Formats: sequence, structure tokens, C-alpha cells
Amino acid sequence: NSLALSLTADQMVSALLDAEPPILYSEYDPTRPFSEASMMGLLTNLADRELVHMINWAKRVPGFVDLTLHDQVHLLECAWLEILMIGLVWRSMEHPGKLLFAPNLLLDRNQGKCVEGMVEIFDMLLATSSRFRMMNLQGEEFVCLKSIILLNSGVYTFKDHIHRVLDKITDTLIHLMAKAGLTLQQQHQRLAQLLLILSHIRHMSNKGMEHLYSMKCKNVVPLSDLLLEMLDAHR
Amino acid sequence: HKILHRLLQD
Ligand SMILES: CCn1nc2c(C(F)(F)F)cccc2c1-c1ccc(O)cc1O
Repeated sequence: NSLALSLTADQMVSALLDAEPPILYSEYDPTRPFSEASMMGLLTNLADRELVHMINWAKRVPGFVDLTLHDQVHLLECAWLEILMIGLVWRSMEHPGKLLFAPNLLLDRNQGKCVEGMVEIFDMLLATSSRFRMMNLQGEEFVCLKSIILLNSGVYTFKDHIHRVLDKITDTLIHLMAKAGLTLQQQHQRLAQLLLILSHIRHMSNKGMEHLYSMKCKNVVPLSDLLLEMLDAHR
Repeated sequence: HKILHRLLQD
């Protein structure tokens, strides 16, 4: 029996909160990137170091440790980019029109233009960020969404355990909304709005994955073995 | 033998 299902809503929240990975910095070089090499280099470098934290974060997500190593591997390989992206969007909320990859790295669509097929993804990321902002997404909600992506994205490509743990997180989201004074109707409407954004997050992940693949074939920007293997799992 | 296999252990 998994411990996750025995946790209370409040016991689910401060665990996800406490499990949060830190906000990493990019190179301290003050040169605004415009080339693909410089931009993607900074992005992949940051992604590399974030992946290490994401891995130790996932292990802190209730119910995740109760999975087989193989399942844990499959879920991370499937959701890693979705997880990186939703984190990017969350950090970018307070910076309209900007993408805060790192406190010392904010990019706009003008810099995405200098990389074919990148601007479209930026616009999608910016739109998602904007959406998060207008909904006044709360940190407690964000952490719940991120965990849902981890357990959901690869749940099929494989049982009740994950479904039960996902239900548990659903209870926690409603809990947060009720605790925030939302009406019963406002609760299920916001729940729906939040979950529907995951569809768009998945979309951006799949588009980003394709772009990262072609980039791998051009073999200009160096990719870490970890990124390659994570990226590899998507074929 | 994935790097991910190793990192998930430690
Ligand atoms: C390297 C991961 N990555 N890839 C991104 C792309 C892609 F795939 F099209 F190249 C577009 C936008 C962001 C991308 C990221 C990424 C996302 C979040 C983050 O914190 C770091 C990143 O490199």
C-alpha cells in the first residue's frame, strides 16, 4: 500500500512545495543570444542541469517511489520536456511577453525568430504564460499540475495505483480552490480550465521534441548524453 | 544502460 493515498490535502501540498527544485541560473555572460548556436547552447546547458534536479524532485512526488525503476524511467522520459516547459511558463508569468528561462536569461519572440521553427513554440509558451497569469495561477496549484504531468503523460504507454494517485491530486486541487473561497461551480470550472492547459503543454512538448531532434541531426549545438537519451526515448 | 537508470537509484 502506497503512503501517498494516506496523505491529507495539506499533507500533499507542502510535500510538493518542499520537493520543488530550485531556480537555476544560466551563464553570467551579458550577451543577448540571437544565433541558434548561442541560444540553444544556453537552453540545453540549462536543461541539462535542470534534469538532474527534476529527477530528485520526481522521487519526492508521493506515489512515484512506489513505482518500479522501469516505470519511473518511462514516466520521466515521456514528461521531461513537458515538465521543463510548464516550469518555464510558471517562471514567466510576471514577465508578459518574456520567457524567463533563468533570472539572468529572459528571451522574447524576436530572439526566437533567429531560429527557424522556434518562434512558433515561443508564442505558444508566451500564450500559456499569459493564460496562467489571467487565471491567477497559484504556486500550490502549479506544483499539483506539474506532478499530474509526471504521472499522467506516460501512464498509457505502459496500474490503478497511478489513477488512484491522480485522483488524490485532484482532491488536493479542489481542496486548494475551496480553501481559496471559490464556489462549488467555480471549483469544477477552474479544475477543467487547468487540466485543459495540459493538452496544450503536451502539444508544445511534442513540437519541441521534433525541433530538438532535427537539431540533433545537424549536430551543431552540443547535446549532453543525458539529453540525447531522454530525447532518444521519443522514437 | 541509461544514465537515467543510474540517477534514479541514487
Ligand atoms: C532543451 C529543452 N528545451 N527545449 C526547448 C525548445 C525546443 F525544443 F524547441 F528547442 C523550445 C523552448 C524551450 C525549450 C527547452 C527548455 C524549456 C525549459 C527550460 O527550463 C529549459 C529548456 O532548454
